[PDB]
Amino acid sequence: DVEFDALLGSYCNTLSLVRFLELGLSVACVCTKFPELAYMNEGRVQFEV
Amino acid sequence: DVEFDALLGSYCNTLSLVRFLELGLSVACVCTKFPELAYMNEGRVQFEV
Repeated sequence: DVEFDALLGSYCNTLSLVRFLELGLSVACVCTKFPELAYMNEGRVQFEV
Repeated sequence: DVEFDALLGSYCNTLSLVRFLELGLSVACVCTKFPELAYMNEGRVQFEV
């Protein structure tokens, strides 16, 4: 008697990487970066009308 | 310890300027200018039909 078992095939994914600046939605953002933020208390913006 | 606050940006408007003679309504007038209006008692126009 000759018997055995087998693997047949094996399958991974490939994850999908998303850059945010690719999205259409990135229009709404104005993205600037502080390297140092956590030192900062309240921030401000001034508007004249 | 180090902390701070910050101004981020300052935003004005720009006042729109409107010439009246730009308007489609300017058709209705006939705009002439008296340097001295205040010396005029009743003024007149004459129509013959």
